[PDB]
Amino acid sequence: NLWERFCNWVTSTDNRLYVGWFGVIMIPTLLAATICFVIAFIAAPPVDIDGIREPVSGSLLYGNNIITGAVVPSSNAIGLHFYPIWEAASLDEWLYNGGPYQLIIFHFLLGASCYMGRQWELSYRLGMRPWICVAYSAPLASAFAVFLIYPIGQGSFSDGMPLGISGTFNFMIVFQAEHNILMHPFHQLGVAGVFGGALFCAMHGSLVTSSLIRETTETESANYGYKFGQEEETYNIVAAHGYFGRLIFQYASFNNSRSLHFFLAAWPVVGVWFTALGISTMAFNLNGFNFNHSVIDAKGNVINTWADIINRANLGMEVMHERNAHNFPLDLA
Amino acid sequence: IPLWIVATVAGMGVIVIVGLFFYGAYAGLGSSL
Amino acid sequence: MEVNQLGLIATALFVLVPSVFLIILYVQTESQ
Amino acid sequence: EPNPNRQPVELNRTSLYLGLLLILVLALLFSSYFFN
Amino acid sequence: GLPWYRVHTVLINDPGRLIAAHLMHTALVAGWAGSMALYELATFDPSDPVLNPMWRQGMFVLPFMARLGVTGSWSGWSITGETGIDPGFWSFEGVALAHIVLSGLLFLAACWHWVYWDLELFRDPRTGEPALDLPKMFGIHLFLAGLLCFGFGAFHLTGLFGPGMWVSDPYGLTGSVQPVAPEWGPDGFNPYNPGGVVAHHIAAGIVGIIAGLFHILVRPPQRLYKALRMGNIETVLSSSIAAVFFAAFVVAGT
Amino acid sequence: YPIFTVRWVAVHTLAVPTIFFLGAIAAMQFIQR
Amino acid sequence: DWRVLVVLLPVLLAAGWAVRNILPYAVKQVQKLLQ
Amino acid sequence: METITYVFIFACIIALFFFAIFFREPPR
Amino acid sequence: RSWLATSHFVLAFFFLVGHLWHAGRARAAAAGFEKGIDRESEPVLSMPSLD
Amino acid sequence: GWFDILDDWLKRDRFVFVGWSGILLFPCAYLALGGWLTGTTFVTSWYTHGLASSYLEGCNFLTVAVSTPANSMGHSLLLLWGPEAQGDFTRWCQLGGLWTFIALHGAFGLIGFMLRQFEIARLVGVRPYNAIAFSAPIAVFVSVFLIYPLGQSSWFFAPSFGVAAIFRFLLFFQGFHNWTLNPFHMMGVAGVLGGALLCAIHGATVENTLFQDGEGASTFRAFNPTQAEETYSMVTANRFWSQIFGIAFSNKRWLHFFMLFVPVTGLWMSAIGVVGLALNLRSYDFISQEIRAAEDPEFETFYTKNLLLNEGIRAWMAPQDQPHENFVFPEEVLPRGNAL
Amino acid sequence: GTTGERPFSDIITSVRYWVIHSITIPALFIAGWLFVSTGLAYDVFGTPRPDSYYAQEQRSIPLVTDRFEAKQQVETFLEQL
Amino acid sequence: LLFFFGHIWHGARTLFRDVFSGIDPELSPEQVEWGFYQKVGDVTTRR
Amino acid sequence: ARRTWLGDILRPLNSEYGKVAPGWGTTPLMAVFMGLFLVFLLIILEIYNSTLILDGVNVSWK
Amino acid sequence: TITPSLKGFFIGLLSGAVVLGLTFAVLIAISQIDKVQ
Ligand code: CLA
Ligand code: CLA
Ligand code: CLA
Ligand code: CLA
Ligand SMILES: CC(C)=CCC/C(C)=C/CC/C(C)=C/CC/C(C)=C/CC/C(C)=C/CC/C(C)=C/CC/C(C)=C/CC/C(C)=C/CC/C(C)=C/CC1=CC(=O)C(C)=C(C)C1=O
Ligand SMILES: CCCCCCCCCCCCCCCC(=O)OC[C@H](COP(=O)(O)OC[C@@H](O)CO)OC(=O)CCCCCCCCCCCCCCC
Ligand SMILES: CCCCCCCCCCCCCCCC(=O)OC[C@H](COP(=O)(O)OC[C@@H](O)CO)OC(=O)CCCCCCCCCCCCCCC
Ligand SMILES: CC1=C(/C=C/C(C)=C/C=C/C(C)=C/C=C/C=C(C)/C=C/C=C(C)/C=C/C2=C(C)CCCC2(C)C)C(C)(C)CCC1
Ligand SMILES: CC1=C(/C=C/C(C)=C/C=C/C(C)=C/C=C/C=C(C)/C=C/C=C(C)/C=C/C2=C(C)CCCC2(C)C)C(C)(C)CCC1
Ligand SMILES: [Cl-]
Ligand SMILES: [Cl-]
Ligand SMILES: [Fe+3]
Repeated sequence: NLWERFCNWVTSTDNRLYVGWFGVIMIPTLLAATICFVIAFIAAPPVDIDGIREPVSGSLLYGNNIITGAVVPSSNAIGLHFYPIWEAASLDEWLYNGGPYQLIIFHFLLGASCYMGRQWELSYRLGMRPWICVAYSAPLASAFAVFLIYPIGQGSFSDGMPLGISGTFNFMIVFQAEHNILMHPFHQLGVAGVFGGALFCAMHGSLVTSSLIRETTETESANYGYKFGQEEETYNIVAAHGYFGRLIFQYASFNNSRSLHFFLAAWPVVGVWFTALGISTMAFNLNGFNFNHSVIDAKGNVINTWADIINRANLGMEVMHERNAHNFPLDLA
Repeated sequence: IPLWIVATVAGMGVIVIVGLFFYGAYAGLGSSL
Repeated sequence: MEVNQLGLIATALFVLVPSVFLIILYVQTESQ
Repeated sequence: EPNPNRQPVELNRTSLYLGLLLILVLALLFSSYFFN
Repeated sequence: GLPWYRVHTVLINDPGRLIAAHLMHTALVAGWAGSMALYELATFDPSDPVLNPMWRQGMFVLPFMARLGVTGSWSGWSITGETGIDPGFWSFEGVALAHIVLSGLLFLAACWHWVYWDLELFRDPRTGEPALDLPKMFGIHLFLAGLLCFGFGAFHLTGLFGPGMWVSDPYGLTGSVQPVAPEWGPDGFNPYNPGGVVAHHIAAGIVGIIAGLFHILVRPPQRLYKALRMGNIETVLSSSIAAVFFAAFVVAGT
Repeated sequence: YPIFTVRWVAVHTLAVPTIFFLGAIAAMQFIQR
Repeated sequence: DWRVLVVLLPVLLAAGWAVRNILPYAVKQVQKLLQ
Repeated sequence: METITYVFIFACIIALFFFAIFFREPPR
Repeated sequence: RSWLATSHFVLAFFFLVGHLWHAGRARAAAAGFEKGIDRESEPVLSMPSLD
Repeated sequence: GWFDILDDWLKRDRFVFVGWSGILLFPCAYLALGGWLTGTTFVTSWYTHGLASSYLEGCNFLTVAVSTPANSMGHSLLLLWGPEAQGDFTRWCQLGGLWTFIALHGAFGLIGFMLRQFEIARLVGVRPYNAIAFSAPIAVFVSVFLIYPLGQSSWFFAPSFGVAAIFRFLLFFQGFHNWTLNPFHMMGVAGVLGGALLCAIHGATVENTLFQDGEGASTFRAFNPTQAEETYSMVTANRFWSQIFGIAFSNKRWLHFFMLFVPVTGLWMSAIGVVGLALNLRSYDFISQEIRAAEDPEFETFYTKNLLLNEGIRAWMAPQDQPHENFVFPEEVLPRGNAL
Repeated sequence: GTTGERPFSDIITSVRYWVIHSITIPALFIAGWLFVSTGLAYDVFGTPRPDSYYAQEQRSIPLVTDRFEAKQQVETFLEQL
Repeated sequence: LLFFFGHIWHGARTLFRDVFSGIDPELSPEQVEWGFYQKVGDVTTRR
Repeated sequence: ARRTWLGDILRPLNSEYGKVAPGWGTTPLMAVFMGLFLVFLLIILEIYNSTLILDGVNVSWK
Repeated sequence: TITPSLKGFFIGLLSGAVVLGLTFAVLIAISQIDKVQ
């Protein structure tokens, strides 16, 4: 059958890159988002992100370098409305209002969601256990948080994270002004997740490199002591555990490789999950702890803490973000 | 003394003392009031 | 854009010199 | 008499690719500051 | 074969070629000093030390030649502003040409030591193997260091036989190279007292000479020779780097 | 088994003040301005 | 002042009380050590 | 001219991706 | 609304993780390798090499 | 000999190894940790900063800090017996003496810990790469807590030891140094986040390429630490990532070294850039952009927006974050957009 | 293997332990309490009491201005209360 | 700052040089087993 | 290896490779010098830091 | 002469010398009693 040949090739394990059914969506959507991103980063004209007819330049050809360049998010006048090309009277209007942003982020989110599914899929075709895709769900959820979830709760794709280095920082700063995310325990767990992951990654790598079993001379790389697919382990887990158990105390060390590797997966993934959830729940304006004026003296004078110093800085971001867009005294959008 | 009893009472001591700290956060010093 | 008149040569050499270093080393490996 | 302390040098294809990537990415990051 | 980041470990048991590579490094550093000063001379504007001094013009070596006495150019100006003064050979230009010639001489030296790496001097007489007696080498070099150090404070900075060093009023209004008398009181550990700098080099130079002599005569304790691997040249690189970063921090701070 | 060891000292320099500090922090919840 | 003795009192009592419950089991440890 | 340099570097990285994937050293 | 919106997004996200977890495991249990790879019949070792 | 007798006892196999490095490590670490705990519970910041900062004053775990000494102390070591406290424990606390106490005893503790990793590595028989990797934490601590304030006017502008105090530090560095724009911090982000990534992805890969060595559905039991065979399949994990991502590890030794390299390299890069910020040698601007924007009021990028935010931070937080400056900004000088 | 101390399990299980520690843990805890309830913690560490941050008509923060007579400056602040 | 790393690195290379191409292949598990020796790593201190 | 005129002259300076004094040798003396140097460095530092203030020592440009 | 800060300097010097002395005194004593076999 001809459809069975197609299905046999879509699902082949002999392809240099695995395609698969998730890939039948992934490949076109990612290619579309990638091509449009490259073109808009170089060439897009200014975009009126805040919907106040004050366009924001973001591309290289319009006076940006790699650091200041962005694909600018679509207009605040658009809000959450869907805005493909065909909804616009002309390419010129589409570029002015932020069209490439929606095109890119929606194709990308679709493409990365299917990337996750592709990971389950090839793993199933290979006889593997299936949960690598669960780990990749932590950055995917984070991407979902800042491109889709946070716009939904706020009410405009214009509050999505710009596709750009400086645009990203403009997102972090305005976010802290509005939601106090440093004082939110879900971002703190994210910090604990990436710092801890960095630490543990550093740790595991130094401990295994430390226990490598002598197989080479000095005039060559220790790496040539491992050959792709040997059945013998290349380091000495017992020596590494002997070392690290003495560094702290023995029961604070791992003697089970599977138990240690599970810990390596779980610590950053969980912490990133929570920090995705922190962006996703601050989207609905459940904000970080507010301790402003929390400590008071017996007369009633405010006794500042460091929280009140954080507030003075938050205030200064607040009254300067979107400096022309507010006509009324409360920041409700 | 069975450890599972020691585990439960210690944690129960932990939960009580933490609950007292969260309690104070709404009353007295640092309560905003 | 009024940029540094030496940024072009700086970037070009910053790429070129270590790249050629690596390329030199790789190709003389492959001939052994 | 030849010096006995000589040794051949080696950089394999993977190290070449990792190194070219390190330099290209560093250039891509630093060129903006160079151009200022 | 050797990885790229290990190419230079072929000098580890080759003292002749290690000397050659150290000579080439010294040639390149002195080559830089002459280059940098030539470049600065080709761009520095001397016509006003009040509002456009050297430190407004991005001059980096020029203040170090001035610090130790060089103040004038073969073309007639002085960094203080005085006209009709004669620097003689040791002008800014003369300092640079000396470093260029030094670099060339070191360059030729490195070529010789590289070709003639296999000198009987580097061999151990009873085993036949390349060997460097690093504890005695340290005594010799430490003795050399105290001598030059003593010599630098006693003759150069006193003015006894040299120019002195830059000194000035507390508001940097009227500075000049001047002979400086050692300060032997406690105020010689005041960083802002030039006399302390003279005293330091005389005293430390002497201490350096004594200690160098000690390290030339007394062999190291066996227990300290094993703990510090004193037969392994890499232990010297290690403590040497440590001493260099201790120095780097101090000069950054001052 | 021995009773006092290097561990003994280590657990008591952390633990003695911990319980002491938790006591002090306990009473702080009842401070009214 | 009086506050210091108010605070140290339990700890002194606790230490003494622990000293009394552990004393026979400690002097055997030290005796075992002296060898 | 800065644009041309930024785009040139990006393009060399893409070309590198291509060679690193399809003309990698085959693990045996 | 905030309280209800935020909680149910958390519950929803974790149940999607739950779906990915138990789905893949169900698929691997049915195929017979949810406990790991048989050393004596490793599938990749019988496929040809990508290059 | 007595030295060989003391070496025998220091290197005894106990529950908590001591070693020669312990004579430095334990008292300094214990005093750093004890000093932080002491101050966050009892010690104010009313005379140094005008801040409350202890449990005893009303602060919670997120707002307690051992705060930095007032700007007027300069870089004083602030020793207890030194000239500022003159041996008065009460006044030393009130003057910020716990800050230097913690930072200095902490600095020496970190030396002791790195020596500890050396000491244990040599006794046990392994290479010392764990201590090498710990250089990055030390480099970070030295640059941020010692060098950075040594560059500035005083220990005051070092980070105060506290959760929210650290957050303020982060925000000061955005408003004043524009630290996000610095490529040395960017390289740190990429090594921290790239480390998290390598940690997560290598753990998942091993757990999802395991061989079947037991019959239990919880697969942990199927490992014995004394076993000789690899517990997961490098061949299968290679094919998977080759076909998913394009490239895959094929050398287990290079893979684990790379896990050392990346986050260690990145922390060292962020230290370098902090060293630059000690001197206010910031990546604050791009000169080309400022020249365009000054001549063209219709030019607006995300870079120029961030600078408006930095200027708002500085004017709105400086009167209380830098109280030794007696700053008084009348309302009309404060930068602010419409309405807010 | 095992290093040689008594397992913590057998210790917090043994009756002798809780004979000793049902007194000591509460003693220190009560000790800590009294350290704050007597007001000693205020004077040892110099932390102001809720009525000792300002004088009855002052909003200026008592900031240390001088490095070397600082000890005396803090005490001139406490006197104005 | 950068040279302090060089000191650590070259320091380690000096003190640990006998194993910098990899730990001993024949290293006994008893060496790293707690309590087996009264002095860590010393083989002259068995119980 | 290669004998040269300057080689033969320098010969004895590179001829005690591995020679050590027995046992602890002069180590205790090295310690006393190490201790004095440390106390000395600590004085220099505290004078620059203005933790140690001595008469006639005014740490300033003046 | 001996300024107040110079008096403090010796206060600190002796304190540290006492601390390291008591430390090494007690550590040598423990090491003599509980030797190894
Ligand atoms: C022949 C000798 C000689 C002389 C007279 C000079 C003279 C000069 N050089 Mg040149 N130079 C020389 C050789 C010489 N150089 C060589 C061989 C090289 C190559 C390495 C250089 C490289 C060089 C550079 C890179 C620079 C100069 C510069 C200078 C000028 C400033 C010097 C200065 O401030 O030094 C200050 C020197 C020191 C502070 C030395 C400190 C040494 C530390 C403390 C050693 C510690 C270890 C020691 C053993 C301690 C133990 C002993 C102790 C107990 C006694 C000056 C005109 C500067 C200039 O302006 O150029 C245009 C400059 O930047 N030179
Ligand atoms: C490993 C142990 C250790 C280390 C490294 C440190 C290190 C430090 N402590 Mg800490 N400390 C320790 C243990 C330690 N402490 C212990 C156990 C305690 C509790 C008792 C304390 C209590 C403590 C306090 C209360 C303070 C410090 C402080 C300090 C700092 C100042 C030290 C100083 O000036 O010493 C100077 C003294 C020496 C270096 C001794 C030198 C000894 C050698 C052998 C020479 C001997 C000379 C001889 C006696 C002759 C004297 C001179 C005569 C000829 C006239 C420094 C960061 C201070 C601080 O952080 O302030 C902010 C501070 O206030 N420590
Ligand atoms: C994606 C977000 C992101 C990421 C990944 C990073 C990542 C990083 N930032 Mg950046 N930063 C960000 C956003 C981010 N930043 C933003 C938006 C800002 C505002 C502009 C800042 C502002 C900022 C500042 C102000 C600083 C950083 C620094 C850092 C580095 C900190 C590394 C570290 O572990 O320090 C942690 C500290 C250490 C590892 C020191 C050693 C600590 C010892 C080992 C602890 C031992 C504790 C002991 C056992 C007892 C504890 C007990 C107690 C808990 C009870 C790292 C490269 C720092 C830096 O560059 O330093 C060089 C720094 O100072 N960032
Ligand atoms: C005086 C200082 C000094 C000296 C003589 C050495 C010498 C050596 N080091 Mg060490 N090292 C030092 C400082 C020093 N190091 C410092 C400060 C660091 C931290 C940055 C290191 C970090 C370090 C590591 C991690 C390693 C060595 C290794 C080595 C050995 C082989 C190096 C080689 O073949 O490089 C060949 C280098 C190249 C082919 C190209 C390097 C190009 C660099 C990355 C950038 C260009 C620099 C530029 C040309 C000049 C800068 C000048 C100035 C800033 C100094 C060699 C014995 C290696 C070793 O142990 O081997 C067994 C090794 O792995 N070193
Ligand atoms: C001057 C004077 C008096 C001197 C006298 C000194 C003296 C003799 C004192 C004796 C008494 C004494 C010791 C008192 C001490 C007081 C005291 C307690 C001081 C300590 C103070 C202090 C701050 C201690 C901190 C302790 C500390 C750092 C605890 C760490 C807790 C912690 C974070 C643990 C995490 C560890 C962890 C989760 C590890 C797993 C993560 C991971 C990736 C591991 C990687 C890994 C693990 C393996 O397992 C193996 C196998 C491999 C491959 C591998 O990848
Ligand atoms: C049961 C609770 C689950 C909590 C959420 C999941 C935690 C682990 C998810 C990590 C996925 C990593 C990517 C692949 C990782 C991977 O491949 O895992 C593999 C590893 C081993 O798998 P096995 O096949 O042996 O076991 C899984 C099933 O087959 C059951 O046998 O899985 C586990 O051990 C799961 C442990 C469940 C118990 C988890 C409890 C831990 C969380 C505790 C709560 C923390 C809250 C923190 C609050 C601040
Ligand atoms: C669905 C298809 C998706 C395709 C995605 C794109 C794939 C491209 C991935 C990188 C390919 C290039 C790798 C070169 C280098 C290369 O070929 O690596 C090959 C190397 C193979 O390792 P081995 O273990 O075989 O090496 C063994 C010995 O040769 C070591 O000496 O892989 C790694 O080392 C993993 C770590 C590199 C991780 C690189 C991450 C790349 C992220 C990209 C960052 C750049 C951003 C640029 C933005 C403009
Ligand atoms: C890039 C860069 C860098 C680096 C730099 C360098 C490293 C440089 C080098 C430089 C150099 C390294 C220079 C040198 C030069 C040299 C020269 C210029 C020489 C000359 C010589 C001569 C001319 C000689 C001659 C002669 C002869 C040979 C024979 C004898 C006689 C005579 C004299 C004739 C850094 C880090 C800063 C960072 C930034 C950027
Ligand atoms: C300063 C100083 C000193 C020292 C002292 C000390 C050393 C102290 C210590 C102290 C201490 C040592 C303290 C402790 C404390 C502790 C605490 C206060 C704790 C708490 C805890 C908690 C609260 C918990 C929590 C939690 C967690 C974390 C986990 C789970 C969850 C929960 C929530 C349960 C001296 C006098 C020498 C000198 C002078 C200065
Ligand atoms: Cl904005
Ligand atoms: Cl509005
Ligand atoms: Fe691993």
